[PDB]
Amino acid sequence: VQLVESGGGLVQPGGSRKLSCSASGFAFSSFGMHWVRQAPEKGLEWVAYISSGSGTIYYADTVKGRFTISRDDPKNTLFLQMTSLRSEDTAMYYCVRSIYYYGSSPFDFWGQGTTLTVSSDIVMTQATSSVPVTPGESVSISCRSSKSLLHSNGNTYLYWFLQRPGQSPQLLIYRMSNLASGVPDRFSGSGSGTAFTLTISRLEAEDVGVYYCMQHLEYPLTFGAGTKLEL
Amino acid sequence: GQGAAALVGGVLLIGAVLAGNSLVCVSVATERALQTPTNSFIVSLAAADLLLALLVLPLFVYSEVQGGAWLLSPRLCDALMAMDVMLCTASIFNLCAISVDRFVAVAVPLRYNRQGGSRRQLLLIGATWLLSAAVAAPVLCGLNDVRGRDPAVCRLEDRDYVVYSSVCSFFLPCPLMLLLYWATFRGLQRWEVARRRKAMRVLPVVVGAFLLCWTPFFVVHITQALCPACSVPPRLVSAVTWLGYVNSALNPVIYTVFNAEFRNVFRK
Amino acid sequence: LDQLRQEAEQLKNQIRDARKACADATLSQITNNIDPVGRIQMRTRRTLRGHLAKIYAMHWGTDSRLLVSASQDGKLIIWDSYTTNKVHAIPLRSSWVMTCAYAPSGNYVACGGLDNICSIYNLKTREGNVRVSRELAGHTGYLSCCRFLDDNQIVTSSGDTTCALWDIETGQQTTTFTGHTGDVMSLSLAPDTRLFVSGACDASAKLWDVREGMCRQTFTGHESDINAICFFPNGNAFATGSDDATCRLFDLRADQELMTYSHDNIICGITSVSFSKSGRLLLAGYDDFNCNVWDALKADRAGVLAGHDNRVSCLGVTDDGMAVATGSWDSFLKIWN
Amino acid sequence: IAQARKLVEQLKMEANIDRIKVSKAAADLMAYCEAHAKEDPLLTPVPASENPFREK
Amino acid sequence: SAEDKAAVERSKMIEKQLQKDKQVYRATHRLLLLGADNSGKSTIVKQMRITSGIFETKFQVDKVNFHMFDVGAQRDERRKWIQCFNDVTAIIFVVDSSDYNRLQEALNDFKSIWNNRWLRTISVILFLNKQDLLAEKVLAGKSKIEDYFPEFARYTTPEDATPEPGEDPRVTRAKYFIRDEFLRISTASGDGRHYCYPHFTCSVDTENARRIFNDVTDIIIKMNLRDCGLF
Ligand SMILES: CC(C)CCC[C@@H](C)[C@H]1CC[C@H]2[C@@H]3CC=C4C[C@@H](O)CC[C@]4(C)[C@H]3CC[C@]12C
Ligand SMILES: CC(C)CCC[C@@H](C)[C@H]1CC[C@H]2[C@@H]3CC=C4C[C@@H](O)CC[C@]4(C)[C@H]3CC[C@]12C
Ligand SMILES: CC(C)CCC[C@@H](C)[C@H]1CC[C@H]2[C@@H]3CC=C4C[C@@H](O)CC[C@]4(C)[C@H]3CC[C@]12C
Ligand SMILES: CC(C)CCC[C@@H](C)[C@H]1CC[C@H]2[C@@H]3CC=C4C[C@@H](O)CC[C@]4(C)[C@H]3CC[C@]12C
Ligand SMILES: CC(C)CCC[C@@H](C)[C@H]1CC[C@H]2[C@@H]3CC=C4C[C@@H](O)CC[C@]4(C)[C@H]3CC[C@]12C
Ligand SMILES: CC(C)CCC[C@@H](C)[C@H]1CC[C@H]2[C@@H]3CC=C4C[C@@H](O)CC[C@]4(C)[C@H]3CC[C@]12C
Ligand SMILES: CC(C)CCC[C@@H](C)[C@H]1CC[C@H]2[C@@H]3CC=C4C[C@@H](O)CC[C@]4(C)[C@H]3CC[C@]12C
Ligand SMILES: CC(C)CCC[C@@H](C)[C@H]1CC[C@H]2[C@@H]3CC=C4C[C@@H](O)CC[C@]4(C)[C@H]3CC[C@]12C
Ligand SMILES: CC(C)CCC[C@@H](C)[C@H]1CC[C@H]2[C@@H]3CC=C4C[C@@H](O)CC[C@]4(C)[C@H]3CC[C@]12C
Ligand SMILES: CCCN(CCc1cccs1)[C@H]1CCc2c(O)cccc2C1
Repeated sequence: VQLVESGGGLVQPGGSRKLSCSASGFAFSSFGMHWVRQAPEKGLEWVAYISSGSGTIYYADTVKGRFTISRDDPKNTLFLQMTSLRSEDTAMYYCVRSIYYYGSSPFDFWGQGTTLTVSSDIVMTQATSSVPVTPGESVSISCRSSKSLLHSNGNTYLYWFLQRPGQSPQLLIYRMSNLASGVPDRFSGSGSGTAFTLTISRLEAEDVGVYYCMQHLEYPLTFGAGTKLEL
Repeated sequence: GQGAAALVGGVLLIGAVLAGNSLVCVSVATERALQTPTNSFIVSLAAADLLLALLVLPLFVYSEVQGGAWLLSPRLCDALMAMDVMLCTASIFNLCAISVDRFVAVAVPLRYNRQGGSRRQLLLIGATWLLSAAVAAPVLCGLNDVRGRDPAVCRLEDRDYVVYSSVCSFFLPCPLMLLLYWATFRGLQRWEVARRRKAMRVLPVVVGAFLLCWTPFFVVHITQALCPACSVPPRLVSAVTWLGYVNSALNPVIYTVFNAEFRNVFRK
Repeated sequence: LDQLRQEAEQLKNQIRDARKACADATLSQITNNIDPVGRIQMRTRRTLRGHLAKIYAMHWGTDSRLLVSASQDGKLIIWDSYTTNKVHAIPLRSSWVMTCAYAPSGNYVACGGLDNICSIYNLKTREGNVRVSRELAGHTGYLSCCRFLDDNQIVTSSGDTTCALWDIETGQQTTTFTGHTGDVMSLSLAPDTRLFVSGACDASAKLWDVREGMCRQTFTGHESDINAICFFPNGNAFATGSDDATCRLFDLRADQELMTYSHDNIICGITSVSFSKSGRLLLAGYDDFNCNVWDALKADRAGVLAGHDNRVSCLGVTDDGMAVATGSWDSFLKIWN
Repeated sequence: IAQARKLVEQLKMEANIDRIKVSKAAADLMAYCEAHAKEDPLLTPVPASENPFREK
Repeated sequence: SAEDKAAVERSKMIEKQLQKDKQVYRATHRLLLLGADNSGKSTIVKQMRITSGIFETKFQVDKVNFHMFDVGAQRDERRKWIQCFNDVTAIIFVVDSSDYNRLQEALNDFKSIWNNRWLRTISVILFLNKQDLLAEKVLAGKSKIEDYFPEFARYTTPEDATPEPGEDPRVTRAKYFIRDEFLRISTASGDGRHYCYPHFTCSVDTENARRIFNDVTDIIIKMNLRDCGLF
């Protein structure tokens, strides 16, 4: 499985650029795709979505009409077209996989990201900004939301991601209790439906990084500021 | 007084048309073996004959019972004319549509076979009702609002509209239905010659009942518009108008007596 | 031949005498005094309408929410029964599929039919699309029934008259079960999965040890072919449905018929059988296009599911008893409460 | 010969079984039904908030 | 309901693919192929074209697509697996019309197929195959037919007969006797739900695909006229 972003680099503000993302080793047409920003030395920020077969498109208000997201299933390819740009837009842009059906895990796979450098919503908050700790110790990280994420169907649309230094993010938990595939059993999550906890039964050196919560109850998708774990 | 015979006959006609066309509607609603894209046209026919027996026959009967005098409002006579002209014409265009349906079923047989839905059924059934409304609409455009339109009787009176509405409603559909059933019958002869019986009997019944109901009305009716001087007996005009509505009673019979799955349901 | 045939006939007679010696009552007497199931209305709460052709089989996921269904159009469809959403549609290699199953984990589904191969599909792929993990080729006649014990082993039934247990990693018959004389039509696993039972176009049903590869017991009393079989939820009795228009219930422990379920106006074959979670209701799917619900103690007809336009081909009650689904040759499934 | 041989051995294997009197075995199905009658939404239809198959 | 909205949208993406397949499932004709062991159906499939339990042969005539299902490795107890084919456009039954004692077994099979309660609606196209061998055997005078069909000497060629130019009176009496022995079965319990379409055919004639195309065209005309109530 790969996602590989391309385009990026230097932009003069009133100019324009087209990001592309190339998918391989998965059935790309079956997945909805998201683009996500990470401004330099700052948290994650969702920008845009397209469904499987292009039937639905959404944007964040910071980009609506100013960016456009587009697709080429015969070529396993995704695009974002940046019609005019700002100091507000310098970020790494990640291309992100998702698929929706009962029991699915969206946001499970993220590209390597590409850097672009320029020359109500549900508010999501983490009280923590960093936690100093050592291997083998247990920890908790907490997140809280301005609206309850418990939907009447009984889902709780809270996603937890880890980003290690120099990596793109990785899905840990997709709805509060549900651990992702190919992650250690050491991670576990729970919550009240308005405040939430991610717990690690015992740390390892592979756990060093920033932990982002995100809601998926409604668009626009919103991340918490992100909590670092430090040795 | 013959108005009593017109009342009794009117009640019997309304009964026969409502009963017969209800037997169609209830059967196709309840039995999924009847619910075929072929029988869609037969329900659409029966629906026109039901609305005709609800919205039109009761006032025509009441008019004939008071000797053909009109004693109600002029705009009710205009509404009754537009309603009659549409639902009569819908019935005739549904007979014509069933004749296209049966022709395609024999002319291009593999394409017809239970592939039914949007392109044939919904286009052609829609075209019957829409074209019937288009024929009727000049009545609500108020062609009766001309000078000398005596409110003591209810009828159409414009010679030009009577010719063109008769031309469209009877005189084009009659040739289409004839040539379609002739080409259907000839198509079966071609097939029985190429591959080297009930169809040879039923098409005469279908065409016969159509021609016997609707040629007398539309010839008499266009005769008046071609010839105001022609001394047509008023009782002839009544009788051919009654005979036109007899079609709505025969339609349930003719389009379900021969059909084996309707025969199977009505055996219960 | 003859010298062994006399011992075989003697042993058949001895076994019949042993069954008869245990017949100290009938279940109709034991249950004569208890209150009936008061007649059960059920309403179609969902209808699932995607399939192009006759449904042959369906099976519930262990979550009581997802189900999988197979038809002669050459598709499995996986259904979220709560929302009616299609979760997957899987194009099969052979159109003529006759059977369908979930793995108890929900990770896999299986097919078989008139191409004798049992095909196993992996749902939880990294690539996102469902694909065939393995094809189990060694059967020599049509597959009639498949059931997973766990993600690595499946028991299967065939018109070659054998049942067989496979290891899915290897793709190989880990055991083969051979005592049936006619086409084996259906299986059901016991609740512990140590035993399974099967019925087979010779009016007989056989109990097998999965872990030994031998028939343990044989059951008879049908006049004609057994199509359907199901364990009673306690795991030590089972019921069967057949072309002789009888459902029939047997104990393993008393080793004989307890009850026959029939009514004089029910003239036609039974395609499928299942039990409610308490065991108190049989549900049976018939020719003449409807299901009869039976008080599985008193043998009264407790109700009817009337919703199908053609042959009811399959039944399944959810693992929490929260619904029954019926599938049919009319190409629909209907879900009832 | 092997056909009749495996028949008489399989028939001996089914002849040597510790079969139980049908009255007790029937009473066990009746007891299981009673013990689990509380747990069966087809036998005892649950209220509409508990049934996940509500009307639209 | 954001994840459920996306689950519904992918359920619509599936329904589009099901309706795209409903078109080809309607458009193609499915044909169950049957015959004895000595039948030549394994040659007919090549004329159509030019432990496995079933074989699908694909062919087309005038841009109409046929799937023909030759049922493969199965036992001689068809009464269960035959129920699948309650769908089919037609059965094709193929016989070595070659003076065998085994012709009585082929007549017993044809009677068993024709009277099956699951096949009440289904027409049988009937190929009296290998009639080049029937011609060779009867022209050589080594044909024995009266010796085990003890009515051939009493039977005589019907006015229905239309033999090929130069065919012998015995050859023609033989083929039509065998033809009528099948029709004596079909006409007994046939009631106009289903019809039999006999043909005379050989290991190499090209017309088999046309024989099938013409007879499904006839079967479909009879179905259409039944739906119209016109037949
Ligand atoms: C299918 C059939 C049986 C349906 C019923 C048709 C009946 C009601 C029809 C057939 C012939 C009709 C009669 C024919 C002619 C006239 C003269 C007219 O100035 C007054 C009504 C009267 C007397 C009609 C009354 C209705 C009538 C009796
Ligand atoms: C007075 C005017 C406005 C009434 C117009 C009502 C018309 C549009 C109604 C009356 C009966 C209806 C038909 C009744 C039955 C069927 C069969 C079904 O397989 C397809 C739809 C179809 C063909 C309906 C289409 C719409 C229809 C023709
Ligand atoms: C006002 C009335 C008297 C005029 C129209 C006649 C009535 C009976 C018409 C109008 C709408 C019609 C229905 C609309 C469409 C369908 C679906 C189709 O699959 C079978 C026929 C069926 C079920 C029709 C039966 C007849 C119907 C009920
Ligand atoms: C049978 C149903 C479904 C449709 C037809 C309803 C008929 C009977 C209704 C529709 C409009 C009505 C008319 C409306 C206005 C007037 C004027 C008044 O001074 C006398 C009654 C009279 C003349 C009404 C008689 C009944 C009437 C003709
Ligand atoms: C489904 C639809 C077609 C049903 C129509 C119902 C009938 C009864 C309606 C449709 C149009 C209506 C007429 C429209 C206008 C007028 C003028 C008014 O000064 C008196 C009533 C009168 C004459 C109405 C009587 C009732 C009427 C004829
Ligand atoms: C209001 C309604 C009745 C108008 C009907 C218009 C008629 C003339 C139209 C409608 C559909 C048409 C048919 C559509 C398809 C075919 C198949 C082709 O191989 C021969 C011509 C034929 C059979 C057409 C002839 C003309 C046709 C019958
Ligand atoms: C077709 C069958 C029913 C026989 C009747 C034929 C029709 C067409 C005949 C019968 C009477 C005829 C009418 C008799 C008198 C006149 C007046 C003349 O100045 C112009 C022609 C006109 C208006 C004729 C037109 C044709 C006519 C309507
Ligand atoms: C069985 C069907 C076709 C019988 C109806 C045929 C029609 C066309 C016949 C029957 C009676 C005929 C009318 C009898 C008398 C007259 C009076 C004369 O001064 C002008 C012609 C006129 C008005 C005739 C025109 C044609 C006519 C209306
Ligand atoms: C097409 C055929 C079978 C329809 C039925 C027979 C027709 C010709 C009959 C039925 C009723 C009859 C009419 C009844 C009353 C009258 C009034 C009288 O003063 C002159 C004759 C006249 C005008 C008759 C002419 C012939 C007539 C129209
Ligand atoms: C059998 C009823 C026939 N109606 C008769 C008009 C009536 C008089 C009194 C009450 S109703 C015709 C009127 C003329 C016409 C037309 O030119 C074109 C299409 C249809 C019709 C319908």
